[PDB]
Parts: sequence; structure tokens; C-alpha cells
Amino acid sequence: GCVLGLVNSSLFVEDCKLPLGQSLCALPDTPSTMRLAS
Amino acid sequence: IIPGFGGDFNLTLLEPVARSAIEDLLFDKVTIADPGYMQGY
Repeated sequence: GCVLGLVNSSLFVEDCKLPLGQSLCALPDTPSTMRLAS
Repeated sequence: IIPGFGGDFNLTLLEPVARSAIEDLLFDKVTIADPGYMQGY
């Protein structure tokens, strides 16, 4: 899960899936409903 | 943005291919020590 730092949850969900997001880091938006890194 | 963006007007604001030459040079001449995320540890 270490896209920016190691994260312990499901990742690499559909690329174009964060128009708006919680924004865990610089890039990933963590949309849940997991399914982070987008 | 096209490489010959403004014909008679030389523009160094284009992307070398994303951080145009002037942006890169500006970040170079400053002294910053950012930790590589994924690697700082």
C-alpha cells in the first residue's frame, strides 16, 4: 500500500474515481462506501 | 499548449515533458530538504 506511505487497506481501486475525496495524502482520496488510493 | 506556442515570442514556460523550465529552475535555486515520502523512514 505504500503509494505515499504504507496504508493497511484495499487500494488501487478504479483510477478515475476521486472527483472529490477525503484526501488521505497528496494524491489518494480514500472513497469508502476501503477502496482507497484513487 | 504546443511547442511553438507563441511563434515570434520565445516562451520558456512550456513543459519539458509538468514543471516548466522556469519552475524547475526556481525549485533548484532554492534550498529545500523535503523527505521522500515512501522513503523518509
